[PDB]
Amino acid sequence: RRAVYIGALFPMSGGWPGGQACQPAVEMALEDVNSRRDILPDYELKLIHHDSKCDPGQATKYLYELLYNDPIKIILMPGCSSVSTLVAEAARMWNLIVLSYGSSSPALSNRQRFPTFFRTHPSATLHNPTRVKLFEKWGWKKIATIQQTTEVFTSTLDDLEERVKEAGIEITFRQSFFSDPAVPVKNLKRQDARIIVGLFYETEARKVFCEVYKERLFGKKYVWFLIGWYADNWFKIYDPSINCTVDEMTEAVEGHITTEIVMLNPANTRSISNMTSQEFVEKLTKRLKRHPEETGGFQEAPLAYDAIWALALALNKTSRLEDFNYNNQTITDQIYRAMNSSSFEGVSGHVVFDASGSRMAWTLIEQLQGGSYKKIGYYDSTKDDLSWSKTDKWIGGSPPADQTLVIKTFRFLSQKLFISVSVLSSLGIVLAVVCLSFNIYNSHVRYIQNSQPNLNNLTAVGCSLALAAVFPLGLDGYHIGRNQFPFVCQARLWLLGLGFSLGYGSMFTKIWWVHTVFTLEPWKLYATVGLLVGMDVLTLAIWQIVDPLHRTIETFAKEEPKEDIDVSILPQLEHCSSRKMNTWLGIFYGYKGLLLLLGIFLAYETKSVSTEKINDHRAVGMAIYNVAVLCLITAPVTMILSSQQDAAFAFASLAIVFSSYITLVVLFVPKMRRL
Amino acid sequence: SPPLSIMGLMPLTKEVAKGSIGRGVLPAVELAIEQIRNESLLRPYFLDLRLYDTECDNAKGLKAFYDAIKYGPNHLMVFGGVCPSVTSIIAESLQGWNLVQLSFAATTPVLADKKKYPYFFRTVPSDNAVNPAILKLLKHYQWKRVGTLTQDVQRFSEVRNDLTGVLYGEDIEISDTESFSNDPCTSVKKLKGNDVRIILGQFDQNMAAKVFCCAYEENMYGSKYQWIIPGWYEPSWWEQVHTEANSSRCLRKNLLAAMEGYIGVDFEPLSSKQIKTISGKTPQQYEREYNNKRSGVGPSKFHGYAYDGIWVIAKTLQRAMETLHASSRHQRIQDFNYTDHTLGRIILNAMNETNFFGVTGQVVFRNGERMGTIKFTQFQDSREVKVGEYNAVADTLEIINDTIRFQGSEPPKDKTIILEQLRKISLPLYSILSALTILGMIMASAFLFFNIKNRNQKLIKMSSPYMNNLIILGGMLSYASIFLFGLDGSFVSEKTFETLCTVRTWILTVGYTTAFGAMFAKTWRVHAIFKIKDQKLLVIVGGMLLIDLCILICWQAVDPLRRTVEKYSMEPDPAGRDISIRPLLEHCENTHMTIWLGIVYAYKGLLMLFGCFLAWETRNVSIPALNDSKYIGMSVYNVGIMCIIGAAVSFLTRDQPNVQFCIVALVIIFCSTITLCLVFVPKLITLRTN
Ligand SMILES: *[C@@H]1O[C@H](CO)[C@@H](O[C@@H]2O[C@H](CO)[C@@H](O[C@@H]3O[C@H](CO)[C@@H](O)[C@H](O)[C@@H]3O)[C@H](O)[C@H]2NC(C)=O)[C@H](O)[C@H]1NC(C)=O
Ligand SMILES: *[C@@H]1O[C@H](CO)[C@@H](O[C@@H]2O[C@H](CO)[C@@H](O)[C@H](O)[C@H]2NC(C)=O)[C@H](O)[C@H]1NC(C)=O
Ligand SMILES: *[C@@H]1O[C@H](CO)[C@@H](O[C@@H]2O[C@H](CO)[C@@H](O)[C@H](O)[C@H]2NC(C)=O)[C@H](O)[C@H]1NC(C)=O
Ligand SMILES: *[C@@H]1O[C@H](CO)[C@@H](O[C@@H]2O[C@H](CO)[C@@H](O)[C@H](O)[C@H]2NC(C)=O)[C@H](O)[C@H]1NC(C)=O
Ligand SMILES: *[C@@H]1O[C@H](CO)[C@@H](O[C@@H]2O[C@H](CO)[C@@H](O)[C@H](O)[C@H]2NC(C)=O)[C@H](O)[C@H]1NC(C)=O
Ligand SMILES: *[C@@H]1O[C@H](CO)[C@@H](O)[C@H](O)[C@H]1NC(C)=O
Ligand SMILES: *[C@@H]1O[C@H](CO)[C@@H](O)[C@H](O)[C@H]1NC(C)=O
Ligand SMILES: CP(=O)(O)CCCN
Repeated sequence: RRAVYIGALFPMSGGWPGGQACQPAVEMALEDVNSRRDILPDYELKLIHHDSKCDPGQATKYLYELLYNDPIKIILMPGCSSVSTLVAEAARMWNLIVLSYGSSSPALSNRQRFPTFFRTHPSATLHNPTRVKLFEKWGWKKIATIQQTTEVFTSTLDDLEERVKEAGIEITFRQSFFSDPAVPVKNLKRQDARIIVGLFYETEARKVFCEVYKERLFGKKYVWFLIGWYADNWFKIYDPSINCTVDEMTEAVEGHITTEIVMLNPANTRSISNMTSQEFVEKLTKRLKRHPEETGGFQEAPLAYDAIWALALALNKTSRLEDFNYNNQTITDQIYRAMNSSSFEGVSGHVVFDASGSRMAWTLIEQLQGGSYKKIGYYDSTKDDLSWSKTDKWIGGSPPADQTLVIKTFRFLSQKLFISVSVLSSLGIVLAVVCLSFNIYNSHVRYIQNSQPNLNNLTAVGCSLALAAVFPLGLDGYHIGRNQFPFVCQARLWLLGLGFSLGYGSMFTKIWWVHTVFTLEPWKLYATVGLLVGMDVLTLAIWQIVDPLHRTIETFAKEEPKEDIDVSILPQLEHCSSRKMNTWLGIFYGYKGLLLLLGIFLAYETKSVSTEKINDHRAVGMAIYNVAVLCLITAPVTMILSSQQDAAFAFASLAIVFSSYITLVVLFVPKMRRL
Repeated sequence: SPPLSIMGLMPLTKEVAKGSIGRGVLPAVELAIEQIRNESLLRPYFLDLRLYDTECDNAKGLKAFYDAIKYGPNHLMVFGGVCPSVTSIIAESLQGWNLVQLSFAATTPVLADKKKYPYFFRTVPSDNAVNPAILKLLKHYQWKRVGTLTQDVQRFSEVRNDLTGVLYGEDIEISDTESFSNDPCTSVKKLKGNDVRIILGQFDQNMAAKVFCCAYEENMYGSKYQWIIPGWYEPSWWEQVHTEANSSRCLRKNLLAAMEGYIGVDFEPLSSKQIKTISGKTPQQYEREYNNKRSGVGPSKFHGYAYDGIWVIAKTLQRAMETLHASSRHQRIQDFNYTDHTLGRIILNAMNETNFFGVTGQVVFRNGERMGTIKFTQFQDSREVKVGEYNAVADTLEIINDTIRFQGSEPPKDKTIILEQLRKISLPLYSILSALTILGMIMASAFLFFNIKNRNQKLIKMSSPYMNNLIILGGMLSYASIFLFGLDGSFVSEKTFETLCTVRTWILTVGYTTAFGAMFAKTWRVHAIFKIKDQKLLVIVGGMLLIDLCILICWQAVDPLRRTVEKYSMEPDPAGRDISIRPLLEHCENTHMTIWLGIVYAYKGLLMLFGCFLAWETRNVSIPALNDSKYIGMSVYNVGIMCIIGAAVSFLTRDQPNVQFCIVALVIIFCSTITLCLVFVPKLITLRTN
């Protein structure tokens, strides 16, 4: 039989040692293809393998060695991505065919630059339909990346940032380094990101995790995304090129998320080589020497096993290959046309390398807990299948987030300060009405000798409606303050406008008469008093129906609650006010205060006698002086104090209660005196 | 004369876009060999230069490289390479045959890692020779708050990574660090929100029009900012990249006034000065000879940095060739089958040291990189002008003065001004309250005149002279307290401020004591009525005042209740320009404000409550005209209420310094006038009756 030759590069060390599991596997394939008499009746295949570490220097040297040695070769079988790209770019001047098996760069899909390139490894954009899904379950919108500046990761990051634009999520911070990552990690710590996705090699993984330990960028509020085809114990080896220790990585890599792609048919079929899948697994694990858990590149063996069978079937399809030069075209195009139209079934399911890539479907997701690997859940891309298993263990049983801020309205002491005021009002509100009743039924000669009780019923009704005004004053957003809050403040204002004006007028008209008499009564003064109070009623109703007080929120307080949660509280307080208040309230209080000063002037201008009507003038003068001074002292304070947590309510309530008490006692002392 | 040949790779044809550059440097080397050929430093040998073609393509370049290796004589070094990919592909795989590569136009920063480029030298300052010069310029203008805006390519990330290591150690901090891919001015909006004023940019030529127009909408121009941009763009690059078949989203005349006076940083092609260089002629001689040397090929800007590199190569080979051995050394330099590692080492180690004055100044290396010269340019009247220079061995920066200018009349500032301000009392209020208190003092003087006038009159009831005199003396002494309260830091200059607050407390306590004594004289009568000494009641009120005053004076002798000051940084623009002002206010406190003040306030409250109990009990003891037990009662109830109000008010209004002074002043003045009038004026009306 004649003999043909193939060229192969097997990486056995460096950033991705795969050849240690890949060199025997190809060596398990030739002995099976050279034993079946169907596919090759008069030819043998031989292999020329060389180590490269996928470094471009040794790769260039051995490529020069292969292209200018004896005998003449037919195909090349590259390794890692930097050499696959170099051979695919350089092979256009010799008319060869490049068939890779471990490269997953998306930029190798551009057929304009790479005409004679084929691969069995799937594209690396298959992680992007997955990650967005894990971004919608936990609800995030701000992420950050860090990468090693090779185009294999730049194009994948470009595709992810292109396809994340439709789900609303947006990148915020980008970093880069070529060989020394200390300054990007320092800047990332100083910028304080929380969700980080890493794209770098294994040795740089160690040289960044000991420096993320040296910058304390881990713990409870940091999430790390990594790649999945690393070794199982890629941190438990001794490396003299670092200064970090093993427990400073054992505490550093706890709680990161890894994603990988499945690569083996889980079913039970019959392949093209009459062999199931776990028997293949058993034979491969027997041929090796170390354990399959730490042997590098163990997952990618059936791809190379089908990568040989596909070319074997192709070489049966062509079937004059002994005078093949490096400058004749008719064979390269003949084999190309035979390879473009090939599809069959092998070990990794159906093998159809003729597409735009993307012939696998599923992925696989894992997390690290306690120094052990755990499988979270599978995924399918087409039918949106998501076989969850509910085993993810966060800190505190819940994943972190970025940072938020809550909005909080203020309240006050809804029990201690309010129920006491309520019972204190209820103690007097009933005494008021029973003294009014005593004024009612006492049709008595001597009471007729005293003043006419209509002006005392006016004062009593005024003080009763004023007393019954703490309940609209104490209520807030705790119970009712949702929609009819403007009506609660309206109730306040109506009660306030009535209950003060009525009693003050009912005293003021008596003091008016007792002034003007001294130095007709049954109808003159009552009607002009009624007119004056109806005037006062009109004033409130004018700018209560044209420019009312609905609601107003005021926010002052700052950030930083400084509790155990990073959340930030923003306190506010709502109260009833119009667009303009400091004019109307001022003018009404001054116009009323002038009337109060006029009343005290009229009380001062004669205190001496009383005759034939009533003689209550000393008591009513003292009571009205007391009420006047108390109101004049209390009222301009609550306009000044805006912190109405415990001052402005308490002052007004004390004023109201003291005024009501004094009014009651002054009004219904002489009845007990005369009886 | 056996020859020795060196390889060269450069584009040659005219069908490419970057061929003339090669066709720009071919005459220059064509001079230098003849200059050697006129002196023949290699006397027993002969120099040979082989030229090939790459067209900056990997397949053709690698094929030509392999063919030159396979079908060529023994080569020694490789010189050339202009396309930024095939150069890196060669240099990363140069160690297998032990050769050294010399480039003159590759200014990409990735060739600075000598961990995978051991055999690569260049004679041109790369983009990392810009970072020192700029820092020193900052030390000429004191700019410290700076912001960077970079793209995301390799060379624009290497420069941003190098800036931290260069700018480490000095007192300059990088405020922001942004990076965009297609939309720049979302981070331009972040820089606007962060309020930066000096911008250092790293982006290519295409993104500049978009950045300056959307950066023009946000108003980051005028006489308030300064941009530092790389300057290797071709001339007049903006009159045509802005057209770009329409590029309507920003117009021309609203951009030429936006990109005004940015600073461009580049290197310098030739030397301005004149000494005798290594050839034996002036730079002017070589420039005239080059300018009349070429026939029709257009000029380039890199023929000088390679014309000296060839002479560098000749001198290194001459300094490496003549070691101690001769016969074996000529056998060793003609047996080169690309395997002699020692020959490679003696070449690298002899090329490593070199020091002479070439045509671009001194040619000295540092870790492979040449120490060179940096040129600064500024943009005026749609044209670029040279403004400076930066040496590297002398580490000086020369500015061509009488040329540079700025849009305002001074260099801009890094940040706005922080101004601290005190909150003062309104002077009309202080004048009015002082005049009212002075009028009350004069009224008190009149009252004392009346008290002294009829001091010996039988109609004066001949009862309680000393107690009324003591009451009115306490009131006169208390009015000086509200005279003394309203001080200010501008009128004390921190000379007596540490004493006035605690003598305010002195005078205040004296007033309290005299108040309580005139309070207690009534209750003494009521205690007598509810059932030996000439001055013992006066003695006992003095004893009470003395014991509680030494309690205070010693407590405060121990207590250095002194001045403090807090601030509230919420600085808005009041004047409207830019000075941010914050308020700060002073105090006079102590580390035990609760114990001592709480004790004295509680004891004054207890005295007030005892007076309230006495006023509640007594309403009518049938006192003759010698006593006035009702006015005193009215006074004590109006005093107790006024005091417990003014107390709760002064403890509450802390954030409003212009209402608590007017409050304490009104409560004191009003209380004292009402008390004095209620005490005095019934006797005044009696004297008016006479
Ligand atoms: C690998 O290929 C061999 C064939 O070369 C497979 O063995 C075959 O197994 C089938 C059953 O799956 C046998 O069928 C049986 O045939 C016998 C008579 O030969 C009959 O008595 C039974 O009732 C049944 O029909 C078949 O004979 C046998 N082939 C030979 C040559 O004996 C083997 O299953 C293949 N392995 C895998 C993993 O697919
Ligand atoms: C990084 O590693 C170097 C070793 O090259 C450290 O230097 C050693 O420091 C220890 C003290 O921790 C000494 O006992 C050794 O004798 C040192 N050896 C040498 C060769 O210097 C260096 O301290 C480490 N630095 C950091 C920051 O980890
Ligand atoms: C690929 O291999 C198969 C099996 O060896 C070839 O199949 C042909 O099978 C028929 C079955 O009756 C035989 O008569 C033919 O003689 C077989 N061909 C040959 C060349 O022997 C098939 O032809 C091969 N494909 C090619 C040669 O393109
Ligand atoms: C090489 O194979 C590709 C496969 O993608 C061919 O592209 C066509 O792809 C479409 C996809 O729907 C198919 O419908 C066509 O049948 C494919 N054409 C052929 C001839 O198979 C491409 O044409 C092939 N041939 C080349 C590039 O010469
Ligand atoms: C190449 O030359 C440089 C400069 O001569 C050497 O750098 C060292 O520089 C310091 C600074 O003056 C000197 O004190 C040292 O003596 C120099 N080291 C020497 C001359 O060995 C550099 O080390 C040289 N590199 C090699 C490989 O010889
Ligand atoms: C856009 O096209 C119109 C049509 O000719 C032209 O008038 C206009 O100048 C163009 N805009 C710019 C900025 O050149
Ligand atoms: C430099 O500028 C100053 C202006 O302050 C000028 O007085 C001086 O002459 C200049 N020196 C030059 C142009 O050499
Ligand atoms: C970057 P690469 O796809 O060539 C290595 C893939 C390892 N599973």
